Amino acid sequence: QIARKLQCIADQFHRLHVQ
Amino acid sequence: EDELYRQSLEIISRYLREQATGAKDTKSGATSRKALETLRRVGDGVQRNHETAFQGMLRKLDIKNEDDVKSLSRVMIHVFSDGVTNWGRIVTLISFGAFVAKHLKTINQESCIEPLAESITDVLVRTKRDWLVKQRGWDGFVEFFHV
Repeated sequence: QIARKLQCIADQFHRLHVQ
Repeated sequence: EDELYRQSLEIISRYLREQATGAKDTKSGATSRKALETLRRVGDGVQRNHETAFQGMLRKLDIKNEDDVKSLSRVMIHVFSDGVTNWGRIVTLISFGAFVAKHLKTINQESCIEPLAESITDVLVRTKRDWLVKQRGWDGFVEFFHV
């Protein structure tokens, strides 16, 4: 699903950028 | 009458249009300026890292005209259906929006970019206003992603 994928991407984005 | 909507639309529409055209636009300036710069840095990064997934999503959506925009509107609402709102989800939606705007430019539907920006702004300002206000709007957006 598209909405679920966007959610997943948003999660990866945060974990990659948290400092 | 709605300053938060106007500013949000200005930021999102400008980003989507310059991503599509490849040129910045000439025509609350302080906050909006910094937000746009931030959006360029962060949003371009999302599109780079997730270009393959974005492509797949686009194809499944099948956007050919203005009425197809509602299908993205329904998708975007669904993103926040779990009751969770954060800047990560917001930038991701705006980034996918820029990706779609590029697609609209390639298929000669450039006139669909504004309604695209308005639908994205509708989801964020109209349904998440309280949260946005709590983050001090786009000032908080700038601070959250400051590096």
